[PDB]
Amino acid sequence: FNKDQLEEFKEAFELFDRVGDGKILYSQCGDVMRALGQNPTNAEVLKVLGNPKSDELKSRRVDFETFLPMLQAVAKYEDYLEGFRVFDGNGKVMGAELRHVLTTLGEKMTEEEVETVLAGHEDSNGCINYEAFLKHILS
Amino acid sequence: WXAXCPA
Amino acid sequence: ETTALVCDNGSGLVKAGFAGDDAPRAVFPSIVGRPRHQGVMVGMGQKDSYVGDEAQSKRGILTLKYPIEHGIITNWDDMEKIWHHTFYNELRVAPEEHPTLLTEAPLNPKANREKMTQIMFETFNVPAMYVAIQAVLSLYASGRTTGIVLDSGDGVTHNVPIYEGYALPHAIMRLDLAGRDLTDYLMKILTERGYSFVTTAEREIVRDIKEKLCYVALDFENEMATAASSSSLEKSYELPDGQVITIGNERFRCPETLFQPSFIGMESAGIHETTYNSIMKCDIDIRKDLYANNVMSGGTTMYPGIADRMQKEITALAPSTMKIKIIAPPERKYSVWIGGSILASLSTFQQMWITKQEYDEAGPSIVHRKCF
Amino acid sequence: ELYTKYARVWIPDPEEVWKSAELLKDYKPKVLQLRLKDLEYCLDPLPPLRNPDILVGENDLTALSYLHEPAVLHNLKVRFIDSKLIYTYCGIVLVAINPYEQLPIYGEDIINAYSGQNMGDMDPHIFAVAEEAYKQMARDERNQSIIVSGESGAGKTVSAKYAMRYFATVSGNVEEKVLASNPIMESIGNAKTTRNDNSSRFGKYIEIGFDKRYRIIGANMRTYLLEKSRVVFQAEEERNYHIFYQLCASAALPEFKTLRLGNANYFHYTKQGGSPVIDGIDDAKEMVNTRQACTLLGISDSYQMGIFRILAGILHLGNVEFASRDSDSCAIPPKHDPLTIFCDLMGVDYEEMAHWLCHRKLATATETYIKPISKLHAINARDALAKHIYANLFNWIVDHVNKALHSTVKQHSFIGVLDIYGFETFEINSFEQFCINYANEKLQQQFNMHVFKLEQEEYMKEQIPWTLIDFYDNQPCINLIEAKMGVLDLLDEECKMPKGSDDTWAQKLYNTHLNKCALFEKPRLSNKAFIIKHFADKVEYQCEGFLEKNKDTVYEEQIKVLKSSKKFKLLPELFQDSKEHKKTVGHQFRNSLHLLMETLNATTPHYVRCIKPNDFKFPFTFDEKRAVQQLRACGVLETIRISAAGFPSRWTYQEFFSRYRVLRKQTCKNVLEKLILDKDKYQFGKTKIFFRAGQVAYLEKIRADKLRAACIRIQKTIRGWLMRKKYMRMRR
Ligand SMILES: Nc1ncnc2c1ncn2[C@@H]1O[C@H](COP(=O)(O)OP(=O)(O)O)[C@@H](O)[C@H]1O
Ligand SMILES: Nc1ncnc2c1ncn2[C@@H]1O[C@H](COP(=O)(O)OP(=O)(O)O)[C@@H](O)[C@H]1O
Ligand SMILES: [Mg+2]
Ligand SMILES: [Mg+2]
Repeated sequence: FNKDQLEEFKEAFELFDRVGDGKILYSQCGDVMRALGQNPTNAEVLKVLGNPKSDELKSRRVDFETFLPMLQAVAKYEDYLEGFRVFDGNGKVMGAELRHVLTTLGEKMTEEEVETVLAGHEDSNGCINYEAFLKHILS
Repeated sequence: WXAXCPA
Repeated sequence: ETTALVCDNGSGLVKAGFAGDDAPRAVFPSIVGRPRHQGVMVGMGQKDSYVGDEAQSKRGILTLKYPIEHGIITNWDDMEKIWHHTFYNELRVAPEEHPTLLTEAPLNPKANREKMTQIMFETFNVPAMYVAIQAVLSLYASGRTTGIVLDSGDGVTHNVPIYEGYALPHAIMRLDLAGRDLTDYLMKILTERGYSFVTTAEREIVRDIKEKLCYVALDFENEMATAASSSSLEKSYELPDGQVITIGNERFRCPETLFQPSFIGMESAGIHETTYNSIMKCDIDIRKDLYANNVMSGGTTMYPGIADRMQKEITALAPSTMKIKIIAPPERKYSVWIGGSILASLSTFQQMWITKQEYDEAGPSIVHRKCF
Repeated sequence: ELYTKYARVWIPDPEEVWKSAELLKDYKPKVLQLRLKDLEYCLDPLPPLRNPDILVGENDLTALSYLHEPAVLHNLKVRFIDSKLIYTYCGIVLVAINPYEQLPIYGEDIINAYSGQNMGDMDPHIFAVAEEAYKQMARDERNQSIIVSGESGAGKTVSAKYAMRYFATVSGNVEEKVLASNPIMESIGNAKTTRNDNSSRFGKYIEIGFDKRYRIIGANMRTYLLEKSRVVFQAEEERNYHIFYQLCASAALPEFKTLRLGNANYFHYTKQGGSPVIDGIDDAKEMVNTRQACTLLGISDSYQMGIFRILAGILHLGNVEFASRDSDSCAIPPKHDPLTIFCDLMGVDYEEMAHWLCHRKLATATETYIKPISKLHAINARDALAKHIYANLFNWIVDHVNKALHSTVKQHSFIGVLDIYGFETFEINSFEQFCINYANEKLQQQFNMHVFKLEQEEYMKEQIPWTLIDFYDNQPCINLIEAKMGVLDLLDEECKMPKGSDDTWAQKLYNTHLNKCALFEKPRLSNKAFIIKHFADKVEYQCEGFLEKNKDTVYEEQIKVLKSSKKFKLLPELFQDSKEHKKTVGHQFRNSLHLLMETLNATTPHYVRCIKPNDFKFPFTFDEKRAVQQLRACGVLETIRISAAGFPSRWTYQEFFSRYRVLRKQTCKNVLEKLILDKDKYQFGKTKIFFRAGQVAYLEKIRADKLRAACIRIQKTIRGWLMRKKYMRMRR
């Protein structure tokens, strides 16, 4: 990251600073990394965080300067397509099945998260065109 | 038999 | 399925039947008759020889020879008839198709065993054969594992001790007094009352007298004096022509010769003293178990009184503290065949038979090694 | 190998044959780490491995991906306790466990649902086998037989009762008559034993017959393998057959009094057991059921009193006593009152019986002889006569009963339904159990040869070489028991041998077999006893009983004496229709078993197995040691093991490909060749893919790993853009 990038990222980070000390929590680190355009797995986020324990995740504090190497470490379509094609072969996915797998497999989400992400992407049958959903979620 | 008796 | 024959060649009878039967199916005298007279009529029947009860039907016209004398087969070509008659006429059964068991005296010359075996395979092609000591089979019939067997048939008298199923082959006695030689003495003294019985067919008339009327003296000098004193013993017999003949002290006097072979001119002592002298050869520990288990066997022991005479006289030899016991079922004439029927049925016995293939490989010596 | 942390394994427990463990750490090649709380556990000079839970409880126990005794015990435990589904399949064999509560399940709606529908299609219930039998009988004329085997009280009779109700409802008065027969048969042929009351001692066979259109004509009954020996002898706290107790407890009723009976503890055949009364059965009432069944089924009342007269005869016989008068000569005392009663009841002269009981006759073609006989032979003969009378009475009652069931129109074909005691163990074992486990050997031989045939045929339905199949050959033990110089043959020989005793018999056994056969063995702490390696188990038999139980011989004179009776028509009628008089119990049992097996071998079988979940009776609740014992006695566990070798999995290409494509015939074989390196683990059929044990579980493993990787990719992408939208909210 160059100085301009570091400035935009620092400004964004400070928007996530809820205490005024120029720092975020470890548990916010993943949210900030994803908010800045990265798409890390939860495992990758914890690894760059050092697989923190609950206690340090909730109370150990890091400033932007310490967060930055972690974001860098995190930073370093056809796979995305095949991953969605697992659950397809007419280009659709049941809404009930997608809801179940998204809330019970992988990096399980909440029903509210799934309702939020699925809004506008399902048709009248409750099927999602996954190439379009993927383009949307990659933007 | 063959000796001591007739059979 | 398939059931062994059991055949017992006495001197005076053949007993035959199937194993597992309760009693023999055919019995007839082991006698062969030939005609001795000029043929008068064409269209008369022709037969070269009559066997058993046929020869006893026509004995008046025949000469009667026994092939067996003192348990030895004295000529073979007659005996091979007696067996031919037995299997084909009496039992009506193929000898090629059944195991067969044959029964013999304990000491007789061992060629007799060799030829008796030889004929079964070589003439009859019997599948399987065995030979067994009569005094053994008398125990199987009596239902015992330990005893001394006294056996007297038509032609041979013998003793064998057997203790808990072991025989004592050093301990074994044989006498050549038998029912035949009682009959030959019975003729010779019957002559003294002036009845004369000369010829071979006529001898069986005497044999019927011996079977029907003899009995054994309990005390010989007292019964002799009682017969001298009165008619009270005296009893009389019809003859096939209708003559009646009347017999006194004599009718007991023949059974006495079994106990005093001096009468016939034998050296050896009576069946009592030979029985005791057999017991003496056994180890002293055995002897109490023999003294109870005296088994009578064979037809010559059928005379009334013989059990009581045996007990009373062997008692006087034995040490007084023993108990003497004498075991005489009225079966006993059969018992050697009954015992052989019991033996032939056992599954353990099936593992020993002289088999045709083994005979062919070994030759007729095989009997002496395998059989006993 | 596969093991991980939070894999699971079974380990033994002293009060539960297997218990669950979670694997806590995973290892490559001597101690395992388990949680239960927590224990370490040794490897020894590997544990059971456990099905992924979606599979567990599936209707057919060979659907399971891992097959073993813990899995099959678990599946039966959950299916019975949780779901109340008693009926369960292994292979073709149905397995049934008495629920011991009534259920909806038998209703007519279920009958109609099962009818016409295939074996896989429906869940198991006995109607599913019965309908399979019926449809096979239609598919070609060959007779179908149905075989139900299990320990005493397990539910065989009731299982057959419903199996008949199926035919009477679908095809179909036959049902009423057959169901009304049972209180007669159970009365004459069932007995009470220390393992339980109301144990059937005989094998019972029902044929149901049909016309050319498979409407239902009528029924025939046969019986086999009667335990004659129970009549004269009883082990501690056993009983002789029920009807004797029913009669004795009835003895006060104004019908019976002429029979002059005593109390039930007075008769030597009742007295030996030391157990007059069964808990909670008032047998005096209980016979009134049997008499109702007789009257409905058409035994005239004039015959019925004759039956009780004969059984009273037998009991009065057993109480006859012999003096002994010299070592070789039994005698009957100057007057003996119960013999007088016996003669009053059956009308034969007192003195003719006193003579012929005491003495034996021996007759050649030319002369007749009469022998005294010892008190031992007197007793052996008396008891053999009692057994012969009982067995003829029984077979005459059976011959009457099947009259009413027969129909005049001739059947086109029949379905044969069989109720027979299963393989057995008792904590003393005796000639009765030796017979029962021999018959069970013969049955399971047929069972194996049929299952082998079925799988041979199922293979060449498709291209796969037969050669892979093998089966359990139990023929050497049958040859041990049955064939000449075998345990039964040496027992009948020592019966003949002039002094015979269980010491001298044991000595014969040892000399013949002790190291000549792998399946016969001696317990090293007793001469009296010998071990046989049956297909299930090694059982120790005591010779102490055998000879006295083994021996029958009926003196023909006593038969003649009974045959001469004019007092009532039944007694001569029984005897109508020798060498059989000589035959021992062991030989009569062998011959009867051969007749049974020639009846069965003619027909195509189908099988049920019925297993008793607890020793002492609680509704609907399950022990596990007993259930394992029972499943070993059925041989099911051996069938499982041998199925676990070979190819216990099938899948259709259609069900397989759609799920496995996550990764046409050659494309699916290319998928498999990618997913599994080794061809030996699978085989191809025309319609199905075969796999060895648990390879489908490994395929599930790699599938789930794919599905987690893909879902993690999706969830990562979602989190990334959604958190960008969270930051755009934070700006906004
Ligand atoms: N009731 C009888 N009393 C005395 N002797 C008899 C009687 N019946 C047959 N005998 C004789 O017994 C002999 C037959 O005995 P047996 O044991 O049959 O001889 P084998 O068995 O060697 O032929 C013959 O001399 C016969 O006459
Ligand atoms: N399938 C079943 N459903 C309900 N109850 C049963 C079932 N099987 C058996 N029982 C109960 O258990 C008892 C014992 O079984 P039963 O079949 O009579 O003895 P056995 O197994 O010796 O033939 C039955 O009388 C009945 O009370
Ligand atoms: Mg003789
Ligand atoms: Mg029952």
